Amino acid sequence: GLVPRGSHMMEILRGSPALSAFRINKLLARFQAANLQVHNIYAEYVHFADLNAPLNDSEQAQLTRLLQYGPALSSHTPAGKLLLVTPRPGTISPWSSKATDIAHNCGLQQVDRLERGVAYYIEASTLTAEQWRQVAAELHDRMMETVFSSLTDAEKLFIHHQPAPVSSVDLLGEGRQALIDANLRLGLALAEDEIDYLQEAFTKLGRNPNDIELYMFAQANSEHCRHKIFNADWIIDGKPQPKSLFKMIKNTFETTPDYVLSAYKDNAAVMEGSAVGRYFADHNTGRYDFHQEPAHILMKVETHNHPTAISPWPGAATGSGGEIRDEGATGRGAKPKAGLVGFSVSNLRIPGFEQPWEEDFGKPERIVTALDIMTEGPLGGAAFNNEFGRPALTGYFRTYEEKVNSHNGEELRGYHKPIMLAGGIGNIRADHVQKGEIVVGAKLIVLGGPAMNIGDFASVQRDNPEMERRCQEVIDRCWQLGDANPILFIHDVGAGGLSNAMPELVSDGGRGGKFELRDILSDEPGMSPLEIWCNESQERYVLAVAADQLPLFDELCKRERAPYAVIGDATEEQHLSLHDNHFDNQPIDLPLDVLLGKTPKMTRDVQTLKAKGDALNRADITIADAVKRVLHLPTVAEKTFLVTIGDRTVTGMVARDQMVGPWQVPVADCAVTTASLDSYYGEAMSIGERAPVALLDFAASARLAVGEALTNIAATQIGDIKRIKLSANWMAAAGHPGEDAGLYDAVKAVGEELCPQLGLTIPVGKDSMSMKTRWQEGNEQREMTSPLSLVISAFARVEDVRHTLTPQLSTEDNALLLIDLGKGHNALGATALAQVYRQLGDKPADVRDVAQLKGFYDAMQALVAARKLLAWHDRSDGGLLVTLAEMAFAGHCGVQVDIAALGDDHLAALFNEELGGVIQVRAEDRDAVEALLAQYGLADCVHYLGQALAGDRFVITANDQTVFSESRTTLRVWWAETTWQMQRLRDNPQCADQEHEAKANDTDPGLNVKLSFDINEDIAAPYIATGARPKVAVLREQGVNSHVEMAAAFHRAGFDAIDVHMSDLLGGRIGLGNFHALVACGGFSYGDVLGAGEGWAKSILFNHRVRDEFETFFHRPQTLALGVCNGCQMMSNLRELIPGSELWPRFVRNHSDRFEARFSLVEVTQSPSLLLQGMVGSQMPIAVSHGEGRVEVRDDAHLAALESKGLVALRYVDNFGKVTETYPANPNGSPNGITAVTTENGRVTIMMPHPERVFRTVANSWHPENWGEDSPWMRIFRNARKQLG
Ligand SMILES: Nc1ncnc2c1ncn2[C@@H]1O[C@H](COP(=O)(O)OP(=O)(O)NP(=O)(O)O)[C@@H](O)[C@H]1O
Ligand SMILES: Nc1ncnc2c1ncn2[C@@H]1O[C@H](COP(=O)(O)OP(=O)(O)O)[C@@H](O)[C@H]1O
Ligand SMILES: [Mg+2]
Ligand SMILES: [Mg+2]
Ligand SMILES: [Mg+2]
Repeated sequence: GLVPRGSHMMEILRGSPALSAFRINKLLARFQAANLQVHNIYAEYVHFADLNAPLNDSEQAQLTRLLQYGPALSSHTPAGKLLLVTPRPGTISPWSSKATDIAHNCGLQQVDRLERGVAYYIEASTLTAEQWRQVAAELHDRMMETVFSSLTDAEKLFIHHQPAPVSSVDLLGEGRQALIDANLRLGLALAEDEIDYLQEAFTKLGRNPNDIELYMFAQANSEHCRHKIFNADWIIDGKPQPKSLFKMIKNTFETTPDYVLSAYKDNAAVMEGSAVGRYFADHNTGRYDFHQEPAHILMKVETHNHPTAISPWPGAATGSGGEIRDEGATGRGAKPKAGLVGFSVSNLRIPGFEQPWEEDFGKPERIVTALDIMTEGPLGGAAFNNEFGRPALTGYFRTYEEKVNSHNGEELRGYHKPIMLAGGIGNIRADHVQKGEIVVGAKLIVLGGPAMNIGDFASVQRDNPEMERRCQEVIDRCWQLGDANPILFIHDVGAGGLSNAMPELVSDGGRGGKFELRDILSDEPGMSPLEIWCNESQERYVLAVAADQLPLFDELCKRERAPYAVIGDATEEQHLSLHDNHFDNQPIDLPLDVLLGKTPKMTRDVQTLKAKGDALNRADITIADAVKRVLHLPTVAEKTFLVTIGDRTVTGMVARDQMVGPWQVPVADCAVTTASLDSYYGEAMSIGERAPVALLDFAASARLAVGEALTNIAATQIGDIKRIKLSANWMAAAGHPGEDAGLYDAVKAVGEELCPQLGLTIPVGKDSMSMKTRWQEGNEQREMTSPLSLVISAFARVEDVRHTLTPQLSTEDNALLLIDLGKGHNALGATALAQVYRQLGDKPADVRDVAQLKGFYDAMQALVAARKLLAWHDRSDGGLLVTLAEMAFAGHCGVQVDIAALGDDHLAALFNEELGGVIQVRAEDRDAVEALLAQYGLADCVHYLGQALAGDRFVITANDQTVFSESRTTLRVWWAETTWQMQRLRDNPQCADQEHEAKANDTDPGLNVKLSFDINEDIAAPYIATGARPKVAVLREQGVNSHVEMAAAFHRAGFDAIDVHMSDLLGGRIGLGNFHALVACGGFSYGDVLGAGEGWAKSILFNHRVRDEFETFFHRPQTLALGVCNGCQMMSNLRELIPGSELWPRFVRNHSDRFEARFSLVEVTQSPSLLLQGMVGSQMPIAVSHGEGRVEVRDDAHLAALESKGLVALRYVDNFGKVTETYPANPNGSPNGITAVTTENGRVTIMMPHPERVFRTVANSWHPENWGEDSPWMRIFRNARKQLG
């Protein structure tokens, strides 16, 4: 590769086989389905290096090297037709950006840009050009990639472009017509009253508006950016209204201002946290230390809906991503702590798993199917959360698509335009909650990555998390500076891009701002001022720093490799200006208010509509078929396929994840994180949502939302109900018949009543008002319309993280006491039973007693505190039957209950979705727990069901009449089928199957322990007592996300953790010659591009000074090096620097071809490892979270030798005890369960699971009842102390 390409040279570098066997097999499988006679097919990755200069031999080889990664699969000689798949031209992909990073960090400056593509070699050769476009169509994403017929054809990808000039709308010379033409041309979606405004304003000035100015205006004054509906004057049925929607939401903050530090004036809301030890690396000493101070909790939840319907992955990625910017940009700087995903789609209709209630209603040719969204969507947001470094600990997933007779007659009600929810929490320093003032002359910086044109087709987003991580560390570095925090005011970049972000900043500071277009970083020179000021690129932040703090900010950013650029100054005169240094002119100039200009307030004059709706027909319904159907509804069925694709262990403060009990059943009601690594205080996240009800009663749906949120979060020690702060996210189809009035009534219901009545606040929200899709099916039009979808996300301050409860039942003497808040209304309308039978029902569940709901909370709070309960699980989708079934799955046992005291309607008793739940109290405690519940007038609601027994019998009785009797393992399996099925079409079929097939063996003993040592014996204490703290280099490369907890572990082990960034070595600041203990940390170094750990390791291996530095470290006679996750792969590529590491394997893509976030069970095997000393023979579970941890040997003899030399320290074992290679007891698929090896002298030990994330007992998903503060994994670190003398 060296063919003529502009002022550059493009080089073609052949790579490794792309599609991993089973995929190719599925490819041809799908080819036959379209009558395409495709015999064989071979995918091969091919790299393209755009060079500005030349590479000498040594450099030419160093490049070919960086480009050898992935699984060592067998190579095929090209045969048949070639079909190259590259990203669409005029687009730079995340792979490219991250991959190109690596090149530069390796001294290859000649490498201008690296881009990758897949080269398909197909053998069918008997198809018409027609049949070929089809073959092509099956090989790329029409929304992101494009096919080429020649490898050389990829030159079009690196075509340089000239900066396009700014154009101007001729108002003065053409009249108002010009505003009309430009309105359609540029598609500004401007209303009459607004074109009027612009018309006048520009005549007052006396010059033509510049397309850029006009577009910026369009953005700043759009329904989304101004939230016009939510601030309109209302008129319901001829009677005008008093408050708007927002004012009614604002009501909850006027009535319950308690614990709120910031609300309705930032990117998020902030409430009071607790007095914990904030751990971070000191700025001067470069040493992690605990800072005993208040750590406050901020919360936010956003909705990236439409862009998700177009291109799912980008949709969800930039969903979590946007929310994370808000969090980070909250106040004067904060740190995201955890997060919650959420989805709402139409019927899946999984091929060969077509459910009884599913009926194809067609869909717009221009969007993607519900199943597609549910395959690519989850992977996108998960991709971002994982790369970035925040655990996704709770959420929801709902499907609904039915031809239901609702409020506007009979229509199609679903989610063809999906709800893509992404929100979470964070911790903010006390003295930072408030934005500082922007002093005149403040440097207006843009912290983030180079812009590209992103905001038809322009709904296809881009995601580069590793860029946001870098930015996050820069935020961090800043708030960590205590009072020296340079960020006077930070804000996030989102819609409208900078053309809204920057003005918005200077305005929230009562300033103006003169900017310079050519100072802004951009990866596409060809852009126009409009395109550079209004492009909605990702991973960007805006902030203002005092001029004399610029040196510090620069040095901080550089060290983190997070780019930034000063683009303007703060002016005293309210006035925005954009100077172009290339076209020597000024694209923007106008008084600030001219933009923030207003016309009439919206006024919606609507009418009410209440669905008549007929009572549920019971012809096909039978208790038995009901149970079988419900357990098959996506909204109810096990969600393993959304839980495990996203990390739930990072930060090492995950006290309560989705997985519950020894059997890891994903039935956790809320998520609980510890506020610090040295405390038992924390935060709690729950999610309330019941959108179908809105198709029968708008107020009910809204109320039930707050209800479930509460019932889901109740089994957590919080105290005063006023500690819970709600975020209301409103999804609706404004304009659709009656939905409008229904919205107002529902908002009134929670805003002006339910919430204020309980003591609940709503400091954060967001609103989507177009949840309906219109398209052409036949010669007639079809419309899919969403119900009033309110999604309440609850956030609270946990008092004692140790007292949280889960659904895991106990076999000891017990009582299953039902707390029916429905007061026996047992409604069946708008339920899972109804949906599953293609109906809407008669009357839906509703919050019956406002006082009892709080009574329920106070009651539960009392018990949680007193430790009277053994288990908890609220009632929602699928009612009591599903709540009891799950508790039986979670506890892997049986239930013997009786539902006679619940009424004759046994169907309604088991499937009523009324508020409430089931508590499992010890037997000897029944009376007292019943008496307490009585004190809160709840005595009328409580009913005794029965007990939980050891077994497989799930029996529900009614006196002496067996209402339903089945095997708990049979149900446990049906419920899982939905997730089993998704995994099949997404992950490796073999794995999806093995995981599902193992759920069938009732003899699964679940996670169980064995301890070769005393996990409570602190063999470090003697050294800690001398006060001498050995220094340990806690190594991190750009992209790493663990480190903080890793330091906290060595720290507890008596060490003195130091923050050492790779830049710290390459820049010369720090030297390894001073450390005796090194540690490569986990994360997504360079986003894993060019291979996980690869770019990180090769960045060392290439630079001679740093190379030497490291080798001289391992060779020294007194060192110790550790390498958890990511940092395990990094070191494994430094075999050439580490003594005693010849037999070491290479870590590659997991067999399942999917990231695995699991709590897997390992066995400590014999090995030289000094880090694992005295733990040999032990068996405890560990935090497994990686997508490239599979061991790979050259051949049998290699593994044969590796085993034989005994370099294996950790192996996976099934819950029985034997070493297994079966999924997912052995997640990655490593031979003989290997996930850790060592050196011959045991001084260096690399592994894959995270011993750091679980050094605290409370951070283990499940763990034996009697464990202390420390977990068995703490030992590793204490070993490093001892060992180091
Ligand atoms: N309908 C609403 N109900 C409650 N709070 C709201 C609502 N709309 C907005 N807010 C809050 O008021 C503030 C600003 O609205 P906003 O349009 O959300 O900018 P943003 O969320 O900070 N950043 P971005 O998502 O990039 O536009 C935020 O703190 C919101 O959480
Ligand atoms: N989209 C999602 N992403 C991650 N976890 C999810 C998602 N949807 C549901 N979950 C998790 O699945 C579990 C069960 O979901 P669900 O039955 O809706 O819970 P609940 O009954 O509490 O409403 C919970 O632990 C929840 O956090
Ligand atoms: Mg739910
Ligand atoms: Mg629940
Ligand atoms: Mg549920």
